[PDB]
Amino acid sequence: MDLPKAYDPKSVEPKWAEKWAKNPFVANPKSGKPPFVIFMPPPNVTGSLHMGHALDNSLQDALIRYKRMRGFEAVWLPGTDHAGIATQVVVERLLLKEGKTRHDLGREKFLERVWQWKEESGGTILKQLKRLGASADWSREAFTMDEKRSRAVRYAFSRYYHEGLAYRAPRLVNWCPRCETTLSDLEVETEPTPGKLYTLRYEVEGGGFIEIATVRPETVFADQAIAVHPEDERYRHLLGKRARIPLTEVWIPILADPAVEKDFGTGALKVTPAHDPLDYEIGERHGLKPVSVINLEGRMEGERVPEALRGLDRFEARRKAVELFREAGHLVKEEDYTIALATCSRCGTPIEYAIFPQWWLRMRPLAEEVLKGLRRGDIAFVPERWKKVNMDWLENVKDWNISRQLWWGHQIPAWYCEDCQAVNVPRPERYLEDPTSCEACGSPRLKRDEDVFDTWFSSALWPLSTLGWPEETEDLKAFYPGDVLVTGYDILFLWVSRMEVSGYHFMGERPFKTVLLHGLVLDEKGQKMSKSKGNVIDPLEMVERYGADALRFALIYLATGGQDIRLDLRWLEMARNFANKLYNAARFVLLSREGFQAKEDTPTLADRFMRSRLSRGVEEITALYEALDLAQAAREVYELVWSEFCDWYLEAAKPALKAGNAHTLRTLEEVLAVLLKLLHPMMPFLTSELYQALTGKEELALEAWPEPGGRDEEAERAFEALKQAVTAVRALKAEAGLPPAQEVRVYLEGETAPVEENLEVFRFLSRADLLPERPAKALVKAMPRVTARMPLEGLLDVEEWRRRQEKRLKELLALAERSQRKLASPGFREKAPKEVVEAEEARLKENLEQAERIREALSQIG
RNA sequence: GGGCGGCUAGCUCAGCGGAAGAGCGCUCGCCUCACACGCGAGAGGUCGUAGGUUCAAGUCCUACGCCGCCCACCA
Ligand SMILES: CC(C)[C@H](N)C(=O)NS(=O)(=O)NC[C@H]1O[C@@H](n2cnc3c(N)ncnc32)[C@H](O)[C@@H]1O
Repeated sequence: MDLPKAYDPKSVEPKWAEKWAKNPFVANPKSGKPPFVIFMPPPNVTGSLHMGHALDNSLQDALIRYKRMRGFEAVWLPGTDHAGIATQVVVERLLLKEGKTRHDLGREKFLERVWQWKEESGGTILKQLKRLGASADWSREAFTMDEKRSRAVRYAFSRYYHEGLAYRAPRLVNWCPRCETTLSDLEVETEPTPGKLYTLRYEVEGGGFIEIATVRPETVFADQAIAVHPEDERYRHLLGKRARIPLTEVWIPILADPAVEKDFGTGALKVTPAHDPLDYEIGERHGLKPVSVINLEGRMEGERVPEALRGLDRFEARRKAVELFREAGHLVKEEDYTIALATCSRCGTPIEYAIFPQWWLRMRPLAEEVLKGLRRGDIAFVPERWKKVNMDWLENVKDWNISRQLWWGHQIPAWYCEDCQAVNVPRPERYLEDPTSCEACGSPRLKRDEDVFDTWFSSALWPLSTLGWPEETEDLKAFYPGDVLVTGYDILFLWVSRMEVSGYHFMGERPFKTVLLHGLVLDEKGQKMSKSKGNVIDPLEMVERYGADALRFALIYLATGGQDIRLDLRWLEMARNFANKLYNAARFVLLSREGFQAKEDTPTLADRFMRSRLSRGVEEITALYEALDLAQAAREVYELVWSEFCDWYLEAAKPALKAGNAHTLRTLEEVLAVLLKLLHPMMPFLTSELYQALTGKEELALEAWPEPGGRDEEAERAFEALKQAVTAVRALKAEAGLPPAQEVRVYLEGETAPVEENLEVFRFLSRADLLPERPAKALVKAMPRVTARMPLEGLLDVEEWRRRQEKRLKELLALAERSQRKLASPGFREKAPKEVVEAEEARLKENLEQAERIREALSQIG
């Protein structure tokens, strides 16, 4: 230890960070010690980490460390996620911001550049976590696209397919013509945008009219019906007729359908299954054959599409499309409108739609496999309000498109016969085998799906792929049901649920026993922190400015009840300042036991007090950790250390130390140990440095959690008496306008036994000598247990003392009033505890007694 | 259209059935021999509104008001 005046994290953290980095806390399946498991949610290989991740891992670490030194086999599986779609976009940008882009350089040369990036980003992420003191079993670091994990998916898919659950068809898919790939619902964002709602109208067979309101005019040529609510009899004479479509000679039918909202536009809508999910739905509800007018490049093409209108852009197609309507006479009324325009969550461009042969996953069945558990009580949720939010999600699931036309992810394991057009999917038993002949036509010619999987598809395979489940390892046997899943609600759907499936379906058991959902950190502005918003702060920018133990402490302190966390640097100071206080407290004890000269070993009230107040602390804090309420523990230990140890105990001990008392110097050292223990999970660095200098131990992390010792009833009540006498006096001086160090005489009445037995402490703390005889005239301070009288010697600020006391009375009678009203209240007398009632009575007893002392003094004073 | 979270001291946030709290800021004193990233003494809240339950309500029930999320096929 190098005990300077102020604590410099930079002289401590880095050396320990490295010591822990180079020598991980490796897990042992045969440790024959109760395990505790946590799967770290793998950070996306896109850039660095931000304060969010920090909150996330900081919480995890604190649990790992606690559990570890609590007696378990702390297993925290680290790892990074390839991000798929994400990383893709990221590397593309780096490229273009150079000159060339994706297509510009093959599917190889590019797939290369992405890995180089996977290294930078994946590497940086690891440092960051190491520097934040992550005691993660880096021996088992995993990576979504490493051999051991790529096997987890490939097998997972195989079992799915050959099980039926994973199929291939042409359901409708949300497609982004930017990235050229299908997305999933959860992957697209519908952000309200100003547009135009056009009402077109056209010829009915025999009769003459039908009117429709569509945001996209171009999608008319691909119509297959006009839908009208079932009960909207305003169309009763149009129901079942026809409709030449504008510019066409195509005659669409007029059908009913519950999905038509009569009150929107005209009571009827156009139906275009090949270009929209609502129409596709209604479409395939009256069996309407799909038909497209625009291709994946987002351009015009099709049978219906009219000459000269086929070709150019999807939008530059509706402009000229409208003019050909009104000027042709079918465009009735156009008008502004705020449309719920769907865009690609990761590139912005508005998604299109298309029927494509893709890989889907019968979610309906799986989802229930999970609900079975939740329903039973298998999984626990911390905020707990998320149980429902989860279940209700699974309640209404929709077959998930697993395919992706991206160049990143896992090349799916499916082979297509260039002859009988059949799919060849390796079986479980030989999942690793690449078919060489079609099991349909027996042909040798085969072609493998060039698609890729959804990053979210592999990620749902984590509580398994980190334990080598592609196979059947010992890790997976020793610790599969994870103990607590830490993550922020932002991915409770695309991860937590997805994983609950893999777990209940591939293992028939909860992937984890408790799901811990913490809020999200967000810029001061109140909005979420994320690479996308461009509102991110590197955790290392903060660590270098306040220190890792600080950053860790802020973040935990603030993570209360799964609530979000608004960025407020003030909280980072809060933390730093506290580290420093903890530090100083330690410096004092270290510098104290310096050249100490033992001269007695006498138990001191102050000692017996802090020991007791400590058990109280250990008990409380443990239970808090036991309830996964770290944020609370954080402020409960702040309390202990600062307000009970530094503010009162250390001070109360200085005289005894000058007096060369060993029992005290001892107690200080012992109490400081336990405290360093308690604080460790949150502030690991400083807490270790200190503990080593204090006891020689080089790995506090491995020490055992403290157990509450005794608890001294009287002692605690005795020392409170003291605290009061001391504060009374220093409150008097304050009011009198007397300087702090000013020598002073005082007289005490009441529970004074404590002050008498521990004179020197009283003196040292109040800076006052005790008067044997009560002074006639004097300034008075009335405290609950004790009362203080200060002689009128010197120049005192009576106006102040007056005001202050004229104000305590204004309050003591007020308190007496409330109590009276209670005690004499209907029902309160007996309908309340035989305790809260007799005590609320002992409040009245003394609120008066004090009000009296003050009243008398207050008036007595000339 | 549904759900949810928030609304407590100037600011940022805890508390969530029995006498209103923290950090910072502010006022007054202090370089008191661990700490000025500090010490001591104070000021500052009818706990978003309207009801209701209960001996007892920021703390529970009920509508509502704003701020923000998530989910949904109003073309
Ligand atoms: C499979 C998933 C783990 C995926 N690779 C992924 O979620 N990758 S990530 O970079 O977004 N990291 C997400 C994890 O970090 C948390 N997180 C991300 N942003 C924040 C934030 N602003 N506040 C609090 N927590 C946040 C998520 O809870 C998740 O654990």
